[PDB]
Amino acid sequence: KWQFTPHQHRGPAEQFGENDHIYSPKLHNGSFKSRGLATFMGAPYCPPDRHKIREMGAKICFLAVPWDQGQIVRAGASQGAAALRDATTQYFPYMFEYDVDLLSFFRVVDCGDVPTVPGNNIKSQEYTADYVTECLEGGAKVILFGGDHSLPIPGAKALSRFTGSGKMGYLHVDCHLNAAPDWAGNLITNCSGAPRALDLPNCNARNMAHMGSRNGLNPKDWWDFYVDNEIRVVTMSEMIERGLEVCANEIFERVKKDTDSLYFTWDTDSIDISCMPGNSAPECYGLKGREVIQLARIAGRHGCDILDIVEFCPYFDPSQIGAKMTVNMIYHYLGSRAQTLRQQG
Amino acid sequence: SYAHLFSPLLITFLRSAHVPLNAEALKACGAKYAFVGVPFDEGNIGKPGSEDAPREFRLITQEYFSYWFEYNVDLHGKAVDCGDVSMPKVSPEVAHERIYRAVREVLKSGLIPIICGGDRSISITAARALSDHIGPQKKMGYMHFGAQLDMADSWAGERNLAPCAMARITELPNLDIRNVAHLGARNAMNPKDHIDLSKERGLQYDSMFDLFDAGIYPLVERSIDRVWSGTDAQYLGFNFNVMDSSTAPGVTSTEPGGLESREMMRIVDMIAKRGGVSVIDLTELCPIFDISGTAARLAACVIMRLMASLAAQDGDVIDDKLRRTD
Amino acid sequence: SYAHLFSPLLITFLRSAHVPLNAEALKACGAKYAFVGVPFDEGNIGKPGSEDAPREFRLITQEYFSYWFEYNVDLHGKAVDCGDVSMPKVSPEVAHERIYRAVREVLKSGLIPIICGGDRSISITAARALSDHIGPQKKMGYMHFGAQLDMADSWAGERNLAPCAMARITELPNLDIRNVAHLGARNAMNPKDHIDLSKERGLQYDSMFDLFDAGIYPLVERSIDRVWSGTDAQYLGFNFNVMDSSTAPGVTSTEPGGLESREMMRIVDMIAKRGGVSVIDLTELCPIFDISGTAARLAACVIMRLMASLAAQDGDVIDDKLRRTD
Ligand SMILES: [Zn+2]
Repeated sequence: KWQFTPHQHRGPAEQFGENDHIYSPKLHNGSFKSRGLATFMGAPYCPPDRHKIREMGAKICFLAVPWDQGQIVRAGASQGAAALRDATTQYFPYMFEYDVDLLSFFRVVDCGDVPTVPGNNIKSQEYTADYVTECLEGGAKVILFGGDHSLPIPGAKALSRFTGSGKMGYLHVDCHLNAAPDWAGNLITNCSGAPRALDLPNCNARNMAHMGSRNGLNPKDWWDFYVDNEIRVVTMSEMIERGLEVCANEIFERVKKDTDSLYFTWDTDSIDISCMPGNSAPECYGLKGREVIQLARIAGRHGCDILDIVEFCPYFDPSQIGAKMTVNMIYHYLGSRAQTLRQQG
Repeated sequence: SYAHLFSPLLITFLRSAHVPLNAEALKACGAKYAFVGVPFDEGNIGKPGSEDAPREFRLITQEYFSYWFEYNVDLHGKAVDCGDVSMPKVSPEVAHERIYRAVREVLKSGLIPIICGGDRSISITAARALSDHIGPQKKMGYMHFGAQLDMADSWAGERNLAPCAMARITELPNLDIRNVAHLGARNAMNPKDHIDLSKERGLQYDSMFDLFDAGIYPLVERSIDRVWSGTDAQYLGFNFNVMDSSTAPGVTSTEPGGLESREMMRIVDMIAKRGGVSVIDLTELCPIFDISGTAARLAACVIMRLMASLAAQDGDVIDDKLRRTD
Repeated sequence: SYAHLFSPLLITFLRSAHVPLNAEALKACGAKYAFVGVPFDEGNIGKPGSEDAPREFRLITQEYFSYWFEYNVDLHGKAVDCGDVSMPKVSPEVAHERIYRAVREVLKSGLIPIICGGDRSISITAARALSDHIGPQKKMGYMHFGAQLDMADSWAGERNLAPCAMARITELPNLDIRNVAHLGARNAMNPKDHIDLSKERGLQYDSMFDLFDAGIYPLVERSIDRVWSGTDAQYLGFNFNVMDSSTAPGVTSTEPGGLESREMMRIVDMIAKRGGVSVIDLTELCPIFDISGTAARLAACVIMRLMASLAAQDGDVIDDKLRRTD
């Protein structure tokens, strides 16, 4: 069931060593120069189906959600998952910073993409929730890769349903406050992740938080949402003044306190435009490169049930910097998660 | 109506109204700032592109909303846009004459000119305009951010190209050298005579290395005090090559080892604490060299945040209790 | 004449003179450094493009003035350009033999080679050339900045490709492991066998995480001391993927969460305090991935600032009393 070829290539120069994927390639160059038929991390493909996932014993499902027609700004995020997958060919699945083989530790699988129905945000978001449900019911935690910032609407819906009578936290890291009650009447655009989460029956204001906001793409009602519902916001300014570790640790304690599950949506426009030009609405005065990795590390120490990463648009980046930053956001989350689990026995 | 503060139910700075470059129209329109485009580059001895900056900068500003939640300020109505100073080509004498007239004309209105170049030599004439506006019995101060001192007494036989700009500005008779700041100079585009003239005239520039050595903000605060203390008018100018290359690629002459955007945003707040400014310039944006409009966006956020921080200082804030359901 | 110090009235490094790869000619020319282009990319295991780096790097350096006011040093005359090593395509062993002979020849002159790739495997051969040059009775030190350890004993069955570079360099017989430094290693392009082989040999690498936990400079100092204290010659190399992606996009394998421009410029000064270097290399610039030349321009500034800082340490400064219009 759960099988992959180290360094990808089959045929006459196939490698078969059980740990060959954490070492320098032996018979050939693997996919470091030419991508071939690369999955995320070179992991096994596994359909997003609770039976297949269960049978493989996968504990992490990577699922792309390229849907980019749920948004108010500009399309493009549909193309990000392919750049992300391609970027994973420039890395091993072994992280020396954590001494972890991510691929065998979690039995990661790539579940391919969530299908879309163009022009139909309602049905596309239903597909997304149904697909995320399979991964959860299969016994895995999930990494969801957007796609526009409508993603946490079906994402959190699915985790909420799965969590049942338990309680769920929601964390949102974004340049933008994304708390439109509606946008020109529409309740489920990329502008309403946080209000739609508060509407879930087992998601409570005391376990919700926002970090990373700044600048003037933030109508007043988006701020009023947090004031009126008593939901903590840590602005980019506060994170700089008080310090990332201090703020992040407070916020993770907040969103995990007496919860059974945590949803964490991370917009790539939280990252400074200097490190992330490839974005639907990029912004100065954001996270620096080392801070992105530190936040990922901190998130991995605390743990979440679904991590989503959204709004990466590779058409607007001529380099590999955007795609490789998104790899690192995931790989440091997982690396730190495994180190933490292992230390906990 | 306050509908524009909230999620919904002509190429001008901030989508602002146009008002002609006319003191009386400007005085009557109700705005506090007047945007003026100056697509002039005959002072530029480097790579071309600054002439398209005013258009690119306007367009970037059209993407933000007028409300700045960090400050509880709305900018709607605070600015208007006078269009561009119209210039003949290869005609530098007469270009400067027209720029001078335009800035005198805005100053006469009482509004604050936001002057967008174009190349850095336009500062010479905008500064001379403010000098003449206030006159010989008032005191001016001047602060400029950039990687180059521009302290050439002459360059290639000329006296009003961009590399002479500070050599001309520091000659203005009501600008005492002690009320002059220059922040960010670094790297090699600074010939020895630029240093020698500075030392001769007592220009206390803050080199980028001086700044980093001091933790930045303490030395900035000192140089703000020199420019704003005991002065009747203050001129503030930006070349965004003061920023690190990664942060502002689309400028005429990028330089590694500059400011981060977070440090400039704190510096804007420190300036805003003094509760006013007489002229604001930005020159040497170069949008053909820009990626995802990074430099233009950085510049737009700096200018808009300075407007918003000044409004917050003046207590000119929105009513906190307004809600979309009104 | 000193006209180049002041405001004014072949593609080569710093617009320097061409001088043949000839020990006698180089010794005579007056320069201290000799630039050697090495557009070889057949040790590259990753994305293509480094072949174009020597050209693009040279072009950026031609934009600079020669005088650095922060050091009071003039770089005019300090370098010459020996052109590119003549190398066959599809014949790496012969290419590497040509590089070897080019490097020994510059070293024979007493000038410091500045070697620009091209891929990281060229360091193997340049480092071997320095090892052999100084001989069995001398001690070498080696310091390299990069995000990758490059400690593959073998890669695809091959022994002299880029990811093998440190595995070969640390085998040089007059390079004690105690005199080796590697700074910046991070992220997942660092497989377990590179870590194992490092541990086995006692390579005391300073990972990016180790550097941040230390506030950078206290740990860099300790490693500079290991390389310079008690060695006869020192090899200094750069892969600019040691830098944060933001300030080095145009490299073979860009990496987030690394050094920023101002931190590397401080490191350069700390190195210069030791008063000499034997060889300088830079590899894996990759212009097809660059954002407005950002990486190439950071590289250029690093290299030129190291030359200037070193001259300042040596008291090779300009007469301050010198003035323009002389
Ligand atoms: Zn966003």
